[PDB]
Amino acid sequence: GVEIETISPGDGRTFPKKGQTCVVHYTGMLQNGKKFDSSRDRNKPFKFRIGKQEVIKGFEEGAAQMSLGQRAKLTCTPDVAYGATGHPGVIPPNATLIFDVELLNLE
Amino acid sequence: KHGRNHKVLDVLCSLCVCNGVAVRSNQDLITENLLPGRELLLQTNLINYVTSIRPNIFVGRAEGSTQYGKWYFEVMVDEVVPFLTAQATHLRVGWALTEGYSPYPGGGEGWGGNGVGDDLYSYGFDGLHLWTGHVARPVTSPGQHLLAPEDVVSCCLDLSVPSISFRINGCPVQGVFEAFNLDGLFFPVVSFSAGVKVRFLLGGRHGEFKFLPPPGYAPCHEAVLPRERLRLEPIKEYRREGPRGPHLVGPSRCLSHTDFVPCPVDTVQIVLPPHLERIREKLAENIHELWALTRIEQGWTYGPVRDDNKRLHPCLVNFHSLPEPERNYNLQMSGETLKTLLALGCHVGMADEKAEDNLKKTKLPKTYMMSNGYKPAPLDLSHVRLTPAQTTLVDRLAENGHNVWARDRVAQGWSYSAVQDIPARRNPRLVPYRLLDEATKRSNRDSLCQAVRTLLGYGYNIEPPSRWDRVRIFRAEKSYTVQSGRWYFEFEAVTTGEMRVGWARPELRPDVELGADELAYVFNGHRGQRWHLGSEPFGRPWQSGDVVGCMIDLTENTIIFTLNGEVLMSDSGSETAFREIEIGDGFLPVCSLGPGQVGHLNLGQDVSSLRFFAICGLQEGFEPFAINMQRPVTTWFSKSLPQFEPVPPEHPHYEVARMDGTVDTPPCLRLAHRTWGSQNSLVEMLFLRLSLPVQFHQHFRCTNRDDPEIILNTTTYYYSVRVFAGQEPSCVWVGWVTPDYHQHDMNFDLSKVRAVTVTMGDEQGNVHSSLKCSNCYMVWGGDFVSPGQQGRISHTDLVIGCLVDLATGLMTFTANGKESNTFFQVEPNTKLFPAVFVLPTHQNVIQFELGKQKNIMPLSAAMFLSERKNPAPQCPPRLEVQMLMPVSWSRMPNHFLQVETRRAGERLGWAVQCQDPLTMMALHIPEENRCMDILELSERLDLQRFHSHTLRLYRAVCALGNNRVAHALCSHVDQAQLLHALEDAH
Amino acid sequence: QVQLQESGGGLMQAGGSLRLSCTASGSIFSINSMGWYRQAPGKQRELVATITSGNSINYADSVKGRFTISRDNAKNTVYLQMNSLKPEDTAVYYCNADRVPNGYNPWGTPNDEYDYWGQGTQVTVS
Amino acid sequence: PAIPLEALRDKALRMLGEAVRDGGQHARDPVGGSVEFQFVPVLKLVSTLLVMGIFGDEDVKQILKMIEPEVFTEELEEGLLQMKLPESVKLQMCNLLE
Repeated sequence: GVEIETISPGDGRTFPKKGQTCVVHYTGMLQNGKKFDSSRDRNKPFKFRIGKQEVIKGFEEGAAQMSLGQRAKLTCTPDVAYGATGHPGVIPPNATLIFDVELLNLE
Repeated sequence: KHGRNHKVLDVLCSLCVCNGVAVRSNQDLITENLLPGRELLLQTNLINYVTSIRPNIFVGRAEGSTQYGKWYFEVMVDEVVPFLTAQATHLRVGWALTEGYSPYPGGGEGWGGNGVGDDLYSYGFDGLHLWTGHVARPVTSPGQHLLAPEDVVSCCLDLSVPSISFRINGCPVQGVFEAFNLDGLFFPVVSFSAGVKVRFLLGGRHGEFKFLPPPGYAPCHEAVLPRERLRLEPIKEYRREGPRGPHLVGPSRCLSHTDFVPCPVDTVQIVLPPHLERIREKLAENIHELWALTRIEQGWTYGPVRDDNKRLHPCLVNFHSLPEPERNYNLQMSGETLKTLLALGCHVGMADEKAEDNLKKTKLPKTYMMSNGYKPAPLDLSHVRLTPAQTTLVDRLAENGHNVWARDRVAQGWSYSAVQDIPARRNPRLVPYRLLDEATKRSNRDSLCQAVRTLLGYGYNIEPPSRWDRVRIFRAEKSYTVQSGRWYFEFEAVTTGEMRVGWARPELRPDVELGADELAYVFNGHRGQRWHLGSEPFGRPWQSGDVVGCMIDLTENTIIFTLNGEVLMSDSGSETAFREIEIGDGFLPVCSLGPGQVGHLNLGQDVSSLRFFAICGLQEGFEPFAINMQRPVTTWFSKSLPQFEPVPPEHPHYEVARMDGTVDTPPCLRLAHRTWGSQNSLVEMLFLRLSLPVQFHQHFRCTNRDDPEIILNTTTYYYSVRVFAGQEPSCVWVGWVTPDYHQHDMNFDLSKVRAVTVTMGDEQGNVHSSLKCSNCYMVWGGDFVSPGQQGRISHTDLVIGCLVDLATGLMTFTANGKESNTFFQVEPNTKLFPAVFVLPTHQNVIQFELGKQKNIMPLSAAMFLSERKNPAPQCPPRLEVQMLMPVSWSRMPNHFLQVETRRAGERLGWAVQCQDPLTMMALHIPEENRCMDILELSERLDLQRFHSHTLRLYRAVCALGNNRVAHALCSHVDQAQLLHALEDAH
Repeated sequence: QVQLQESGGGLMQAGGSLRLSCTASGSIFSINSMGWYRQAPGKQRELVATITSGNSINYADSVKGRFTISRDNAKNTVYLQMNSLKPEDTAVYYCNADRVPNGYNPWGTPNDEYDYWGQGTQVTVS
Repeated sequence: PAIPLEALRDKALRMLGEAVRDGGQHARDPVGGSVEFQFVPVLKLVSTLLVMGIFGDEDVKQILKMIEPEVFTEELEEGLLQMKLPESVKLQMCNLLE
């Protein structure tokens, strides 16, 4: 149950396909306020194409659900992402994940 | 359980690697059981500096305050480069209390720097959600965006019913603050961090209101003080850029709400002595007609056909042509001035003779009048001057009269305004007398100056007969402690005042006055006294721009101060200030600035900047301090922010004792006042709080020998405080505190607690949430105790239990089994510490019983995860009582944000822009929810040791090709953090 | 404390009688030289004649028409007759009571502004 | 885990250069509180990157001139061998020479 929140509006026009690459600069973040994946401070426009399940399905659905250039908060359920200590050490068991996702380009 | 000690980290490291062979099972188990919690190992994340700038528009509410009860302003953004350094651009607009908002650069609570909205004194808006008490409250707005370029944020504050409302581009922001305390003067404030250009639309001359203010809301430009010209400055600064260099600036003085209340000295309460008529007539005769003396044949020549009503402002009638009932008001007037003199303690002198003996009736040839002939009715009485005691005396006469008038105008309903609006009951002159401009002051007091010098001519020459935040100590780092040689460092006095300067030992206490103890050797240049474990006159008082030399020579064990290249001789004539000084630990440059004081701490970074050095110090053999030091010398300033720190075992007055294992008495930490009823007895309000918190659950679900099944199903916890016999329950306050409680109030009570109710908004206007936030959820013990109980000799030993419940977020208090009506309901993910704020009135004061109740698990099972299902009360060494220490040291950041503030235009308004991004690495203590600087560990060696062994544990657990563990560790230690730590030289 | 209840204000045409009453209710202090600052709509308070304690009529800027102003000594009500109504006479009449005598002020700004200025009534006049 | 190798390489070279220059000026406030803690981490990182082979030929020339401008040149000096060093820094630099 990924929860969409519109932090900053974007295009509202161009939305991802199954089979479109998205470069995202996200800020993975826990419920309590502890980040676990700062692709922006790692300078990683993480490239992933929608619909191939390489990404946790909550985050992928949220990215396809958002539009290009729209900064949004994804509240991904632990069921929909990392049910049991996904990447142990990084993610506590059964914790909701907050991702600050924006689409740099829709390729 | 036991606490943070590096030996357990040593054990954990030894678990991983054995003789160059990695144990994968242990390396995985330590990771899985330690890293995900993030509650025991110190975390480091890089954050951005946040700087706040206010328009110094201080407005407030009080009983009789001249300030208006409604204000409104705007701030609109010109440019924002969001996410400039891979972090949220901190942009927040709102109000803030002048007493409590201390956004010191660096450090701060939470996981980042603090702006307007990260404390319960400041209330801000990020454009998407409201901010108060360092938590985000999502609100409903049409925009649903963070404040972007070409966007206007309107903000209004209503004091009569406390409410701060926001508006985005003319669309009301659903959800407003309410019920916030009015103690102090609110001011507009924006926090901009870096890469932000904004401008203040204050209305009138200072900018334009792009959107019309709501009705009844006065513009904020109508609140600038008459004596003060509008400007934009930081809220409080310990360092200000200057021509010579960084000018250290002491604490500033801000107007309190009590200042704007005009309480005068009552004059009609006192009766007049039988001398009333004698002085009254003589004082009244001249004052009847001084204005005539100044206006006949110089203003508009009077005509008897009319009565001062058609260009006939003066008048010359000693027979009082105006009606006599109207005229004798002037006699009763001079009588009233006599009453005011009596209220100020002025008697009947008769020091001189009658002034009519030397009366010089001054009728100029130019001055003449038809009616009643041409005669100088006012009594000139030759000439007479004014003694300076009498000038200050007539100054307070004018002060009292103006305060009477201002109180009367406030009773009518008048309020202060920069632009006068008589129909709206607004004018610029009812601000209190010390707040009046000097021209208004002298225009008030000129006539009474003439009258009082007439009184002196008659002969009536009768005279009218700690906060730990007024000194700021700036000292060098303990790393630069010198133990040999000869050192020289200048200190320039930009503002003359109480600015002690000298050399301090590295164990200098933060709140102790600089030089009061043996830990410092300082010079007070305001009155000219050297201080070390006392005071003694020495040298001479300085002036503005004077530099003190501040040389030590430990070869000769002496200290010398020179003023402007001249050695300050002592009272005995010796050149050296202090003699026979042991080296000890070492010496450090130090200076304590008083209130409103500016000093340039010119260390010897470059001799070219070091003036007067060749005059005194290059010849004598004194090396400049930090001569070869490539990086600037790092300083430490007294933060003056109350922080909860562990009670020292060697505390001269307070003792904490641990009793446990008793069959009936549970484990318990009691407080004892060691020296009570002695020569040095401290009855100060002691703020005590347990070290570890009881965190509340993330989601607030609806969920005789005790029942074990209920024990395992229990989500409530019990904790009692027993007040000892002879201790007054009226001085105790038992409950819980949030991790951001910073209030060292010496007369604390339940109405001084921070409490803001964020009432969420709906499109129709009806309330949605109305959720309350408070700083400390406590209940007074005087409420529990029955009124009339005196002496406390009954030895009741009342226990106050705090039945908290984490599944519902609800706490209820009890006393001796009697349920109390005081109930509290708080937010999820809130950390409450047990705490009692007690004023000691007995040898034994209070005791924290960490016990349990029927079908209720003890607080050990709440704090400690390892004892989650353990129902037996216990207290490991980590759980200790901590006192609220007033002042602690704080590292001064090497670099500060360069903010350019200037009036863009007559209609554009004042503008603030910052474009230089500054980042720092923050050392976050998880259980206390506060982040220090990672460079601040250079002096806190215990945390330095623990963090170094934590990093060593990380390296040992990822060693020998643990790629999975290395990936797990990359989350805790990011690439940006690693690169910043690599590049960081401090 | 000395609040001045100015009453009347009924709409009459030019030449209609308008005797209005300003009840100066309050302390005896700051009651003399009290005047009706009739603030014309959007155009500022012109002072009607200033009568002191004892009915000392002193003509002021707005004495255009009839302006019979007389204060009852005991009732402490100013009766101002406005039979000769003029288009210039329409205003919110705002009586203020002060303690400074008219054209006779040995004080300065504090008592010059020390007047219990009460609320008037909108005398709309054709 | 991947961190930009070229960026880390350039940062390491510039950091070693500024450390060598600061040691040449022999200031009384070394990075980390002492000349050891100033040099041994940087030298160890340079040795690790060099043995990994990330540094290019021009970077190798820069490090060789850094260690010895007179001995290693392709044509003050502040030779990293020339300056007096503590034992740990000597060990790391022996690893580099190895």
